[PDB]
Amino acid sequence: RVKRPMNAFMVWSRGQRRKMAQENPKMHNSEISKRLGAEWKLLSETEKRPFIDEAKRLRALHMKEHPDYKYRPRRK
Amino acid sequence: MDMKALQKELEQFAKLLKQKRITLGYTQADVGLTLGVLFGKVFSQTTISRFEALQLSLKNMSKLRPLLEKWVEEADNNENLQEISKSETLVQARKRKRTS
DNA sequence: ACTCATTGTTATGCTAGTGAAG
DNA sequence: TCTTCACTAGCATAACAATGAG
Repeated sequence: RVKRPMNAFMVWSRGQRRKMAQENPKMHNSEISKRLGAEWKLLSETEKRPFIDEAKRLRALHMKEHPDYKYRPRRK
Repeated sequence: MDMKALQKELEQFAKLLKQKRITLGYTQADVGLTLGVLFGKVFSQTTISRFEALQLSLKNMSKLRPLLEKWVEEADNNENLQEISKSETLVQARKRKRTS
């Protein structure tokens, strides 16, 4: 089953949280994720740019690969 | 002329529109915003979603189709411009650093 | 097999607002 | 003016991407 493509945050967050867990284990991902949203908010456009371009490339490749994808949630 | 052929052409167009917006890296919200800016009429993310889902009045689909065509033209122009400019900067910086 | 956080992109339930025909 | 009926563009907000320990 095809999973929905990841945004720019998700890309950067994925990068960070691996190093952060290597660095300091027995830290739960809840503290981790609060920390990373906090951090990401503080970056400039300049800083964000490669992750933005990366997520663009990912969405492009996802559509290219699965042409007939449609995001189908399960609403409450 | 008939609703069958028109809906067929429109549904294929909607697919093509999505294709292009993805390959150009615009979010749905982005397309709305830019359409807003270059035709002076705001368009919500919602209506764009509805468009790409062929969940709009045939009239509305065909009402927006010209606007999207002009948008796609302008978008693609900007892409080509940026692409050429970027590679230009590349060649420039390269040669410069090299000789220096 | 969950819940847990986070940002950002998408789908859509849910309007308050707008007429048409009785 | 008030009542249903049916659409309607937009406003909200939840769903789901990654990750893996509780």
